[PDB]
Amino acid sequence: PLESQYQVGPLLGSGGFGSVYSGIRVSDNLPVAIKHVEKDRISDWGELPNGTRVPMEVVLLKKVSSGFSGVIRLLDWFERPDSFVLILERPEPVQDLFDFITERGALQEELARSFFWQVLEAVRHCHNCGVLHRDIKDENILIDLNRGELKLIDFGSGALLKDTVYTDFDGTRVYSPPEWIRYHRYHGRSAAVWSLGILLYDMVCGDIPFEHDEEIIRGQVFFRQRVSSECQHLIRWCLALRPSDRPTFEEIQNHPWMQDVLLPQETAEIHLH
Ligand SMILES: Nc1cc(-c2ccc(Cl)c(Cl)c2)[nH]n1
Repeated sequence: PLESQYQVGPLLGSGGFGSVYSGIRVSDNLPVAIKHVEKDRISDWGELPNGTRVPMEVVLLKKVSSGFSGVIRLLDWFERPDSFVLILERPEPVQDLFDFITERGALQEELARSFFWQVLEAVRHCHNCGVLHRDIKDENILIDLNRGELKLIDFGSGALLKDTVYTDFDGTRVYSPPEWIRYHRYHGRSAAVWSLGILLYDMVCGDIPFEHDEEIIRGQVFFRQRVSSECQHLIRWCLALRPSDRPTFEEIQNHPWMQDVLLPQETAEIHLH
């Protein structure tokens, strides 16, 4: 069973998502993260290609967990009487982007460009797999410090991607779009672009732009740090009040600020090593 298959290490973190432990797969010593989610705390349920009742998080992770290293991979899952247990890949050494920005302050634009580009590629992978993350933020991004590779985590607030309106949201409010705040309605892709604007501002300024609902609704972006005109333009574009005024992923990646991105290994060599 699960208890013999894995060696439990220390608790890495806990919160709205549940409890995550460091671990080692006993067969090949592979580093893993063991996430526990109480059944009574799971509101969104779904079903696998076969039809088993599992948390939506398990459905979404299976849909995105293949080849590409931009999303944390689900290695296995187990059902207990009162909880679900998820075995996830664990990079080592690792640091989440929130901790990284807290320690190092506002990121140099070359570093933010590399990081932002990788988040965009990861989000595009999710969308191509029919998955909407809904909680893109610094806390949900892991940095593989040796490889300079970023990984999206916590699909616990996610949903299957659709072209119709979403009327439910349980992600982070300060990353949520004005249409959600005002009307309790949003479309997946344009809401994801808004959160990407919040994230980019956070990378280059060292803090999020808006705290209150009134600020989100006004959508007036003030720069507290020195940020290039091209970067400011891209941020203000992702943060357009009207969802239809926001750039598509293609338009973000073709933006003049996004040109000449460093490869992840070059990024680790210059900024992380
Ligand atoms: N899909 C996921 C992935 C994680 C996760 C959180 C924290 C760590 Cl240190 C790791 Cl390795 C993974 N939580 N939920």
